[PDB]
Amino acid sequence: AKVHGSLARAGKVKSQTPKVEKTEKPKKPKGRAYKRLLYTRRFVNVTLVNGKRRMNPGPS
Amino acid sequence: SVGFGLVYNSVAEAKKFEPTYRLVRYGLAEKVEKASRQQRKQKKNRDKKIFGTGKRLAKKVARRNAD
Amino acid sequence: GKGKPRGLNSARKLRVHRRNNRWAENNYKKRLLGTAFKSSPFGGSSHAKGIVLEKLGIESKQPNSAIRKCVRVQLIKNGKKVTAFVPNDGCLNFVDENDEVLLAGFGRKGKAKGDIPGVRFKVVKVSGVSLLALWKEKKEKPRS
Amino acid sequence: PRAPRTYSKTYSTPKRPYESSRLDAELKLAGEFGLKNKKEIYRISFQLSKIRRAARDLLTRDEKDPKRLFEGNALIRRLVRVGVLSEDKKKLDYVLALKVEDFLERRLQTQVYKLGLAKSVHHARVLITQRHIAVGKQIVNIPSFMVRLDSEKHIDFAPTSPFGGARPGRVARRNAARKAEASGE
RNA sequence: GGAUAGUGGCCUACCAUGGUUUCAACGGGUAACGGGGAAUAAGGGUUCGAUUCCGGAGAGGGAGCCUGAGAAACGGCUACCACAUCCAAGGAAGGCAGCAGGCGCGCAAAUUACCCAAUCCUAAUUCAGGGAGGUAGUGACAAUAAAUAACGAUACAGGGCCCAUUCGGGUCUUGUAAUUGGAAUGAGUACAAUGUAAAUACCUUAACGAGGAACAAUUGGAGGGCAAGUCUGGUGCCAGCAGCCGCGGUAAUUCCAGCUCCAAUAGCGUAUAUUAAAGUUGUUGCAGUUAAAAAGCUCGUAGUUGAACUUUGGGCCCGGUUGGCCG
RNA sequence: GGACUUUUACUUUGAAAAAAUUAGAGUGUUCAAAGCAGGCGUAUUGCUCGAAUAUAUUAGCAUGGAAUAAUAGAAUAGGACG
Ligand SMILES: [Mg+2]
Ligand SMILES: [Mg+2]
Ligand SMILES: [Mg+2]
Ligand SMILES: [Mg+2]
Ligand SMILES: [Mg+2]
Ligand SMILES: [Mg+2]
Ligand SMILES: [Mg+2]
Ligand SMILES: [Mg+2]
Ligand SMILES: [Mg+2]
Ligand SMILES: [Mg+2]
Ligand SMILES: [Mg+2]
Ligand SMILES: [Mg+2]
Ligand SMILES: [Mg+2]
Ligand SMILES: [Mg+2]
Ligand SMILES: [Mg+2]
Ligand SMILES: [Mg+2]
Ligand SMILES: [Mg+2]
Ligand SMILES: [Mg+2]
Ligand SMILES: [Mg+2]
Ligand SMILES: [Mg+2]
Ligand SMILES: [Mg+2]
Ligand SMILES: [Mg+2]
Ligand SMILES: [Mg+2]
Ligand SMILES: [Mg+2]
Ligand SMILES: [Mg+2]
Ligand SMILES: [Mg+2]
Ligand SMILES: [Mg+2]
Ligand SMILES: [Mg+2]
Ligand SMILES: [Mg+2]
Ligand SMILES: [Mg+2]
Ligand SMILES: [Mg+2]
Ligand SMILES: [Mg+2]
Ligand SMILES: [Mg+2]
Ligand SMILES: [Mg+2]
Ligand SMILES: [Mg+2]
Ligand SMILES: [Mg+2]
Ligand SMILES: [Mg+2]
Repeated sequence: AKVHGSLARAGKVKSQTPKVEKTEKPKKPKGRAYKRLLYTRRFVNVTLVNGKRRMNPGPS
Repeated sequence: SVGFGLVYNSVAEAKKFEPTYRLVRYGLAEKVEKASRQQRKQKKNRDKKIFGTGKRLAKKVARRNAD
Repeated sequence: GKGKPRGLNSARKLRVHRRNNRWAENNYKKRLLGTAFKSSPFGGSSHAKGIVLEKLGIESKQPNSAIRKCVRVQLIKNGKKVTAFVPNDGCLNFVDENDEVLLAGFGRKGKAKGDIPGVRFKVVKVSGVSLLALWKEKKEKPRS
Repeated sequence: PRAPRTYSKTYSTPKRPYESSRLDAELKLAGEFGLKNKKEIYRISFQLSKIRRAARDLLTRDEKDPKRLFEGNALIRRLVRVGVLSEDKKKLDYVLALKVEDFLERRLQTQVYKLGLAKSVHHARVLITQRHIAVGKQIVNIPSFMVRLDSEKHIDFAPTSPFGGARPGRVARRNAARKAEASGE
């Protein structure tokens, strides 16, 4: 195959995606408290059983 | 606090059977300080190049100033 | 019994046959011929640092259709020339021929990776500053 | 030229990395007994697997064998002494059948909670580590301690460290430095 | 016979023609010091050991030798070869695979620091000396323990549940809450004592030291294998992804981001190797009609293998170790 | 002490046997990796448990066994006992 194809576009999309800066957000509990936060979220007060248990449903 | 102790039959008995750094910690021996370890070694090695007393070599090196 | 001598004193025949048939084992063959030392641009090592000659637009294989950004590298310990990939969109702006990159295996036991034809190596660092770091923003490329 | 300081690792790691059923049952243990790692569960399963292994290797021998009796009773008596093995099922065909929660049950994490004193598995965590409750006068800050079935009667708050009564402490005594400084002179 | 401390083709003289080998001699290779051991966990195996102990070999490469109980010594000498230094040009001097440190080489590895206090060693010796060794520095090699929060109050709301003719919220807490509440502790800092040869840290412990601006956890992934979105924006077979299968050519469940989510977590990715998965090296344990594989055929030496039969059967005695019904 | 003995393989037990490593006992390094400690008293002039056990496989040595599998013997009798 060809080897000397163009290089002008090196970085095209990364350099033209609009930068939407991150958003400041509540600090997450780093440690056992997170495993606890997973426990009560997953098993204690379970949110929905709409057929099955969705773990990241946006527009359901 | 769990430690270890010695009690000697006399104070003379201690100042000979005791480590010389413990008598420093107490006061029963003045810390006679000397030049650094790697200074004494260099002194020894410098000393090893002179066969004899040496001050006889100071006379012949006084002849150097003439020539 | 189909072949293998079941006799109680046939150990030599059984050892030697194994010895002989190990050679059909692809890995056993390379390990004893020292192929990594003989062949294989890297001297048998995990990485190898080299120097960039020219920047190549290797065109991907089918059914893909792209231009995969790569650099021809002349390994220091070897002088062997090797064309290696520069991953991660961008990153061909970091290399700048005559530079000193650190190559690494591509993770297919030789065997060029994907649609990239005949590229068995990828860049990990340039100018000693960690391609990944340059990509994000963590480090900056050195003076020259 | 020194005798090599020996070491060993205290945990194993599961082969299937994303077995969802296994992950479920793990979080439950971490959430019940207040752990922070899967390694805190991996460790116990590692310790438990070797214990079974000795038991397995011993059963294959003939009953009342010298090694089997000597080392078998030791294993039984040790597990009993820390309170993991029941008094009746005390002949090592049950130590083969031991499960993870039995070991988790003896951690100073849990006895400190089971016997009041924390009202929460996680309050137990923070109390233990923070120079609070002891065994004798011997303070202990390791949530995994294996309360040994007879040191169970000695899990009280520390002689230091309020909640056992020695002093308020810097955070509380600071308020006593603003109640007597703003109100008085 | 000579030589050695001594055996011996160790060497010499004389004589003889022997010595090894398909049960692989001889030769080649080794990215080869051997071993205790290391990694991988059904077993059988596979792979590795330069390197904490033991043995051997070496001191830039060869050879030679002095001293001596012991060296073919190298921090001893002599010579040559290769290095390489100083000079007044006449000459003289060096051997870090000791401890540090430097250059080179590379993917790849730390201080030109302190002490003989310990462990031991040497001497004429209780003392001196010891870069042996110990101390500290550098140090995410590997290994252990396991902080980044814990508990109330209250504001709607929900599920319990007694009643339900019908207002509902009442006291059992499930917790999501954009106001609150006093509690706790070392990370750090630091009198002091402790530690230490002297210091440093650790273990102790005055005075300080937590509310989101923090004392603010990361590293990968979120189509399948594979745990976690068919969300919004961007690009438009480009840029890039993608171990493997495959994504991207204008509504992208794979790219570039935001959001949210998963996994492991003071750790996590990648590369290379190796082991398991591999009964894809198969002794245990493979396959060979057609998928890879029975020599065209027969003889046949080495090798492996090889029918059945030769004191069986009956009798007496001694004393052991479990287990029973009993104590 | 004298006089002689067909050869072997296998299996049993045992001696000979470094430590660290491994497996493993005892012991609450605050836990644990470790370590080989330590535990008791009259804690004002000592009492005292330890520092196990196992594997150590080919060869060599020692011993019990005599199935399995080899070897040798008396045929031109140049046989066997006395
Ligand atoms: Mg000196
Ligand atoms: Mg072939
Ligand atoms: Mg080219
Ligand atoms: Mg001769
Ligand atoms: Mg001849
Ligand atoms: Mg052969
Ligand atoms: Mg070599
Ligand atoms: Mg080797
Ligand atoms: Mg294999
Ligand atoms: Mg070795
Ligand atoms: Mg080497
Ligand atoms: Mg030598
Ligand atoms: Mg050298
Ligand atoms: Mg020499
Ligand atoms: Mg030297
Ligand atoms: Mg020497
Ligand atoms: Mg050096
Ligand atoms: Mg390194
Ligand atoms: Mg030193
Ligand atoms: Mg932090
Ligand atoms: Mg804060
Ligand atoms: Mg992230
Ligand atoms: Mg995404
Ligand atoms: Mg899934
Ligand atoms: Mg394809
Ligand atoms: Mg659009
Ligand atoms: Mg769109
Ligand atoms: Mg989209
Ligand atoms: Mg991992
Ligand atoms: Mg078999
Ligand atoms: Mg097959
Ligand atoms: Mg065909
Ligand atoms: Mg065929
Ligand atoms: Mg045929
Ligand atoms: Mg033929
Ligand atoms: Mg037969
Ligand atoms: Mg034996």
